[PDB]
Amino acid sequence: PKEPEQLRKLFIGGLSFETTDESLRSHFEQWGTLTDCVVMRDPNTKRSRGFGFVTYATVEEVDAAMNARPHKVDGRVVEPKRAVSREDSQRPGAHLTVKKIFVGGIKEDTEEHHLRDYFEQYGKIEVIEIMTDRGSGKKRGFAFVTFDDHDSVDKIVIQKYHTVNGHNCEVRKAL
Ligand SMILES: Cc1cccc(N2CCN[C@H](C)C2)n1
Repeated sequence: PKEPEQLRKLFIGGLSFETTDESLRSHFEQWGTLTDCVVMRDPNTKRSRGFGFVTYATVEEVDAAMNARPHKVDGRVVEPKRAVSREDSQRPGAHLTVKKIFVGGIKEDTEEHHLRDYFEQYGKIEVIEIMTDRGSGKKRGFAFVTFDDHDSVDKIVIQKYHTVNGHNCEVRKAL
């Protein structure tokens, strides 16, 4: 059972106009088997649009490619991004590239270390903010986690489930 193809794709932005299907593939095959690899071009001029896509055979290969950033492809540092659902987008077909998540449903007994221990395996955490009531100081049952990079957030929001401190949590991109 293969993971859905959408979860195995990387958009590669910022390409050199000299990058080709072949040179993009040669580069990105270092991190996995590529089932597809295309440079987007103008339909009339064939001039590169400056972005392309690669599709790996597995999600672990996507992760390996993302963990090997920064990627300098044909002399230019490119911008890889994995796909997320429309619910974590501001408009169809656009990526909301952010470093912060909202975590809801954690109630009053969840502490900073619960969030750190769980989320640190998705990326490097810079800020954990457990939200408390402005008047009483009581925990409100939600938090924000800020990472050093957007791929952590992208991996997080595409999971169907997050269980933190025994709670089934709602997690979404923030700001
Ligand atoms: C497959 C994938 C992953 C991440 C972003 C992304 N896109 C945003 C930039 N514009 C292209 C056409 C779509 N596509």
